[PDB]
Amino acid sequence: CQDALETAARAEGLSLDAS
Amino acid sequence: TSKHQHPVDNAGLFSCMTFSWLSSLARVAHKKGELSMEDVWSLSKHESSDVNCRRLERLWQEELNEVGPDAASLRRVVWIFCRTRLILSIVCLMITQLAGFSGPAFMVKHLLEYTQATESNLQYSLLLVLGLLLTEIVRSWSLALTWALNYRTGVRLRGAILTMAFKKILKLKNIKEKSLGELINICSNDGQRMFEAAAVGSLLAGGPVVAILGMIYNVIILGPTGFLGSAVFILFYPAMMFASRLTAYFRRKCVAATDERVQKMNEVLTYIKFIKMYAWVKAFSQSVQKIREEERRILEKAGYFQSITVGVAPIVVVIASVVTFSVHMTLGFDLTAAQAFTVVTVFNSMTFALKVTPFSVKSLSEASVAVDRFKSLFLMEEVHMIKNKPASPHIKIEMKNATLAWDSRLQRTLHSIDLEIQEGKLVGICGSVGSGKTSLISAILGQMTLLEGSIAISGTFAYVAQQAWILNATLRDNILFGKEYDEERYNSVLNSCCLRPDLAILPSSDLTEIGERGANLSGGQRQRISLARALYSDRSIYILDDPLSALDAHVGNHIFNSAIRKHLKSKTVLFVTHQLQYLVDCDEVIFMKEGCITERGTHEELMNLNGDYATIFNNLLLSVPWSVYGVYIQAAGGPLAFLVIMALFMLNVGSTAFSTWWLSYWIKQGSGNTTVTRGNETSVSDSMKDNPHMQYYASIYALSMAVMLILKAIRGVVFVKGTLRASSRLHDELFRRILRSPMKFFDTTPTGRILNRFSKDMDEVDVRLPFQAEMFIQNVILVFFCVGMIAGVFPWFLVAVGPLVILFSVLHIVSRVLIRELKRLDNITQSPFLSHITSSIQGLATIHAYNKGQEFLHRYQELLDDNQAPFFLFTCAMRWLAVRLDLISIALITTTGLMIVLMHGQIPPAYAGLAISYAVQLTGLFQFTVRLASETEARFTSVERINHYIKTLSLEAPARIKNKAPSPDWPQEGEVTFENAEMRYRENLPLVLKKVSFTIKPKEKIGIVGRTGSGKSSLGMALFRLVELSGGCIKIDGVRISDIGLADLRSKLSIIPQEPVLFSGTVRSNLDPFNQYTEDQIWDALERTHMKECIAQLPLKLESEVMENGDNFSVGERQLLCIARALLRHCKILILDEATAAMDTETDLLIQETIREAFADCTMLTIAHRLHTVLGSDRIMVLAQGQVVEFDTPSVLLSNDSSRFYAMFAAAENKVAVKG
Repeated sequence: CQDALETAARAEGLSLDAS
Repeated sequence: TSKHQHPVDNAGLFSCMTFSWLSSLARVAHKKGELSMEDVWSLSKHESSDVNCRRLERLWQEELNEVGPDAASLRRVVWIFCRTRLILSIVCLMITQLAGFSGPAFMVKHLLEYTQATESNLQYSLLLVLGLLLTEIVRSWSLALTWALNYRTGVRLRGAILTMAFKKILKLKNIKEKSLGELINICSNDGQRMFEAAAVGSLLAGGPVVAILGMIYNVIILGPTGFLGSAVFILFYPAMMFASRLTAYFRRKCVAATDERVQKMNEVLTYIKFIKMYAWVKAFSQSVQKIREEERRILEKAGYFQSITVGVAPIVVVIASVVTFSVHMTLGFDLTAAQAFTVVTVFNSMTFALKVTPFSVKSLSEASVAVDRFKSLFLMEEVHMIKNKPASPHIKIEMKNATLAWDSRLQRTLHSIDLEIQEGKLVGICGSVGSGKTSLISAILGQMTLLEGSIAISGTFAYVAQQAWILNATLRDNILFGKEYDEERYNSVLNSCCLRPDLAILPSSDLTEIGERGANLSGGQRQRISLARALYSDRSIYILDDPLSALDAHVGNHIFNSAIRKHLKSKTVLFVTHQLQYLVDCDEVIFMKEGCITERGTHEELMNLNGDYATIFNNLLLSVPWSVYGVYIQAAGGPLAFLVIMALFMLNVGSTAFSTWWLSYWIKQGSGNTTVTRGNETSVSDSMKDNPHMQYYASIYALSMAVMLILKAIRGVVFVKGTLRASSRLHDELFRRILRSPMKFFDTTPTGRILNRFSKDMDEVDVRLPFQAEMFIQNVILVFFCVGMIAGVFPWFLVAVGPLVILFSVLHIVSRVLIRELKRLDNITQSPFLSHITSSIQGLATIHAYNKGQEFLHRYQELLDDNQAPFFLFTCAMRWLAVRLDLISIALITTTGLMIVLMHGQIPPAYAGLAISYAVQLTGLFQFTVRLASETEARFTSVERINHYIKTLSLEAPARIKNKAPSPDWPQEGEVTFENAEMRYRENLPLVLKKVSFTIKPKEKIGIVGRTGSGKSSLGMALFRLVELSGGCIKIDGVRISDIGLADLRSKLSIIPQEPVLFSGTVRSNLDPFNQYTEDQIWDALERTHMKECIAQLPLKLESEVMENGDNFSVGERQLLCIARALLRHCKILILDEATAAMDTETDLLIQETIREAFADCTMLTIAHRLHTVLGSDRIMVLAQGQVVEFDTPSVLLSNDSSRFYAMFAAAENKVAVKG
């Protein structure tokens, strides 16, 4: 699903939605 | 989209690494308050779809012709595509990592070892602060440049690969080999995978290197004890990987639990009327409660592991520091403030980089999967188009003893085809199913392969498929199909296909938007529109495969005569049909039999030959307010739960802070004024190993680490429990209000909205809101603790902080009015893109037959660019905000360093090291804070919707009426009386019951028959009090049902619905979900309805699994089960409502006689429209638009010619007798 490690690196400049 | 040159093209290095063009756009957005699609800039020429697609296609073609299409690597091609820009990004990322390491390590080491000196030099300390500032600026701006390069690289890759995918898709032979959702996901999501892969993997190849640098530096500073801090990260990060795996494992089971709950909720909402009239609310409530509690347990486990893996970076730093320094000092080594806090700062930098890395690994894995899918797509077999021209221009289609085969390997279906078609000859194709007509059509189109012979062809094709692909556009746009407009020709075409009734029915027919498959149109209208498109297209050859099958015979023949025998007498038409009565007027007839040509010629010759064509010929003749947050807090347990959760959050972060402060305190103590012998003389020695109480400090350090871990665990458990309690309270209250609202709610509101509140609003709150809330609160408390530590060391740090708080607020406002208005523009331009993708994939055969494979590609490219511009601006705005918040953080660190150097001799070096460590820790926490605040705001919008429904729903009648229980034997008989019955479903609607009065004696079989809307469907509704009366009274045996409780009213009445209602579970659940009867009664009922043999034969007779709607029994079995359920209640009065729906004759007789004999001693209210079935009953009741005119025995009504019931009986007899 959505992790707190993926979100921390993805909230650095990417959108917060994998889908 | 409006620009001459994109501002990224006219931007220097400074603007590229600071994004000042997006600063101008942000200014515009903030001033206006919103953004429109005209305020954004068009795609640059460099990121345009066509040029990138050409580059990618060339690179792929070189790979194909060097290695071959069995050992080709699309990963290699994507590499070569991105190579130079990825190399530049890696160089910039190496610069970022080097600066990020050099700042803390060298700068903080020298800064803290200057504070340990005895003499003050003011021209060296300021140089150190300048170096720190410059290093922070360099790392921030180099990371910005890395992101700027990666964004453009990913956008170009996405555009190129999506354009290539659509190019390939538009020329696929086996359209149905891949799925349709798969083909959509190829052109929709895989491009996003490639973009994220490019950017975030380009980030990836910079992560572990600074970790190695930090490990080496820690070893250099300390000794063999730096490996202790090194091993902590090694043991720690696989642990968080395992935690992620466990969280995913549990969330996979939560998916099944949620699916079960949503399926049961759909059952509850779809058949709520049946549940109400059966008083079955409690059973479904209990079932949903059971599913909800099991789902809640799975959610608890998943949330526990999630919280385990939430905020570990300060935890990593503290664990590494505690292990390193405890084992350092218990072995007799020495330690100073500079060494220890340089090591802590290096730990912080390592945690930063390793926070970056893992999602990069994940993104590259998803990229590998997507590249595998793309390579699978690009190697599929392409469709061709026959180009071998014939000899004579007079010939338009010509084969010669050809034998063609399908492809699934070659599947032979055509053998020795000798076909010759001259211009102007209307040909018809005849045969049986599978004879090879569609095979011939596909071979002529170009989907088949040749084995022997030759195929000749000349001209262009129109195409009317058997499914009549309708284009997702206006009705006039999908009749032009890219052609120029002409008035008279369009009008003649429209009159030829009989579209005037269609033009009248539709509100804006000539301008109506039509769906991809057809939303407000019928099959015949679809055929007519496809035919109109074909005739307007004006091509040389027409392929009309069964164009008038679904169309009616009258209009079909009309169109045939008016157009095919009139318009296309001068063109070639390929008529394929199953109705062979149309070929009597055709010029040439073709019959196919088993793929071999047997007989053909003229109609009279076929009649004379008496062939198989003659045999079939004779056969056919015969932003949320504070109110939402307050509501959520109140659901969570009120102010006390919020205070407890906040207290535990502060306890966790303060345990980390206390660990760091205790390190600083232990270093500050020193030796504690102990004189020791160092030779021939004794003197005081300031070394931490000479402190007699050093083991005490080390023990408290280890205790600090353990207490921090314990507090983290407690915080996680309590937060998960509280958030799930809030969500469960919301769900329970919503369900309770739903199960107790009148049918007016369920009638004026679609079940889709209510399920959406249950399906995805509940899922959203449950999983998403606790996660984002936890991350946000952890980050905010960490920021507050860092600021508080630096301020407890330096209050003028607060003095400097104030203005930076103002700047942070301004930045948040500006970057929230901009990033949200670019998010919306991103997905507004995606809807046309997805619609075009679906419409194209659903009509590939028609597109290929019309040779319109380039116009659709051009439209795809236009929509892709329109989507790509705002998405690029969105990502660049993310990095714009990141750069500015990094500037704020750099200001904070520079202020801390300046205070450290301006207070030399007045602050202990340990406290200065603590302050500088927290100042460095402040890096990167602001972007996370802003983004998480926005995310939690969205989740609370979801909570707002849920609470709106919770506090909106109205109330039904109370379960028990104060008027009291009627009797312990009511009803004693079956006498029901009506008088002045007034009834209306809603307000301002016409009354359906207008002064209706009748009496029914017990045991009478009364069949209510009438016209649609006469009020026949309201007798059951008014008898069950689903809608309250507006006048008059209903009386049973002298008892007025207006004064009896709903439970006591519905508990003694039974009803057999029009369609059988069967819920998921077991037969026992669908027959007696309260377990009130004995086995003997159930089996007697089953044998009464002739069901004992069919049930006992099953291995689990009374426990057998029942599927949704009972799609494991035949229709007769389902009706028998429903009558058995009704019979199990033993009710004196029952309502049977027209149980005939496409039923076989003997089953109908069996069910009719079963109902006749089963309810012999019960009053029967048969609501049916089939007059022949109601004959033989006691009295016939006919309703006339809410009023009764005739009510007596059928014998005295059929004997009177003036009787209306006799008139409708005669009409029904004429309808049955005349077919004709």
